[PDB]
Amino acid sequence: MSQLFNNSRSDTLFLGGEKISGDDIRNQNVLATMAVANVVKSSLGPVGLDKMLVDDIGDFTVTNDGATILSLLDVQHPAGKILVELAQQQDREIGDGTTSVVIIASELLKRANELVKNKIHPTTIITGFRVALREAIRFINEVLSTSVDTLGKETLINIA
Amino acid sequence: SDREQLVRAASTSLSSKIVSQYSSFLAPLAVDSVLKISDENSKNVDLNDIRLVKKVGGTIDDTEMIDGVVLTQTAIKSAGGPTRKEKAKIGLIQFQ
Amino acid sequence: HAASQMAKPEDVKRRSYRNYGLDLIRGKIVDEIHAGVLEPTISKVKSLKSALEACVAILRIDTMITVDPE
Amino acid sequence: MNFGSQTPTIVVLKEGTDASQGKGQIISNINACVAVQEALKPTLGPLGSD
Amino acid sequence: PSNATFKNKEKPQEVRKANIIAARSVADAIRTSLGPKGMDKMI
Ligand SMILES: Nc1ncnc2c1ncn2[C@@H]1O[C@H](COP(=O)(O)OP(=O)(O)O)[C@@H](O)[C@H]1O
Ligand SMILES: [Mg+2]
Ligand SMILES: [Mg+2]
Repeated sequence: MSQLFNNSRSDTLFLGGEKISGDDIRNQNVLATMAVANVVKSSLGPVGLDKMLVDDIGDFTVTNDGATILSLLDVQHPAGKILVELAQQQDREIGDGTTSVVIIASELLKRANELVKNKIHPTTIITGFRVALREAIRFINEVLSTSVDTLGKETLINIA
Repeated sequence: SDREQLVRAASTSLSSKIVSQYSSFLAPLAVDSVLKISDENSKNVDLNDIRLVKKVGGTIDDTEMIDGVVLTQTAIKSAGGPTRKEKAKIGLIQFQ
Repeated sequence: HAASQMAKPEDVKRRSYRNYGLDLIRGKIVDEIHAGVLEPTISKVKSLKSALEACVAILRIDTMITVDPE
Repeated sequence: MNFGSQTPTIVVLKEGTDASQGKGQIISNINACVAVQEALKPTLGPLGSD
Repeated sequence: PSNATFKNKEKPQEVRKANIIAARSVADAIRTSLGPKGMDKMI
């Protein structure tokens, strides 16, 4: 979505790459998130379908997991590396929901960027998510269900 | 030795950055970790006596206080050695 | 789901709704208990927290600075 | 029977003709209009910029 | 008046102006990182 690249500035001289500010950064960060979120969006659920990635030596890898497909996608952008390492943190800890946690984070950065354009501060936005998540975990405790009156290993079978 | 002004004074600096919603129990953690451990009165108060262990994985809420020292290193386990030992005396081997 | 949350505590049928939802094979609303769709509670716990910290890390960024390699 | 060693396949469209299927192009077209929209966003109003 | 000291040098005040603008350029880069409403900077 970003066009017309930022001009090289003579008043601010920093060694290396040029500095860029404003709303273009959060637009570029969300645009970098959609580059990886659209990849994993199709391979979600039973009806979801996956893709192939070649290793430039004839070999390839048909991958369903979010941690594996992002591990081979070496993201040069800094914001994408956070989600790449998150899936490597997700699959090692729990081993489930690797595709959903990236999809949840992508949708959050979408609407969070829309809220910043609506002129509320990110600190109030982060406070809104934390108080909401604290009530969400409290609601997850309410909707629990203890396994009872089940014949044999049926609860372990159907959950697998 | 006042847990009222020292705790809320530390939360003012934590609020100007990340990690501030969980500062309600990290603010008093900072108070006791310096006044009651490093030095009590003046002139000497050191930060090298504080240790922070970096680790990937987990959540922000998992950070908690440990009453004793923690070792960043891990066991060899190569040989089949113990990895826990209740009521064990720790000896520092400074040779090979 | 809304018709279930709003409901009286004393309403069996409505409460049950709180329990079911989307089906991807047949394309209709059926019970998850009879269908067998189930997950652990630990899978959702600490998943939104990781997504929350992932959102916080990028959302708080204002400017981007890049240093070229030597 | 054949005229030569091999016979490379024909591309249906002309070489260099860009084409794409699916919902990606219409999102790119909408994002292209939003990119032009952002230039005129702060201009609107009696307190806008040239 | 005509007897005033011209001082022969305008290069020093020009170099000081170039340093102040260069110092204010990076100072204005991190102005929005102050307070609870500050923003992070990933480098
Ligand atoms: N048979 C099924 N019926 C309904 N929903 C399902 C079924 N199988 C999987 N799902 C849903 O698909 C989502 C993702 O599942 P899966 O792809 O196995 O995990 P991951 O997101 O880690 O790849 C889950 O949140 C789950 O609710
Ligand atoms: Mg799965
Ligand atoms: Mg401070």
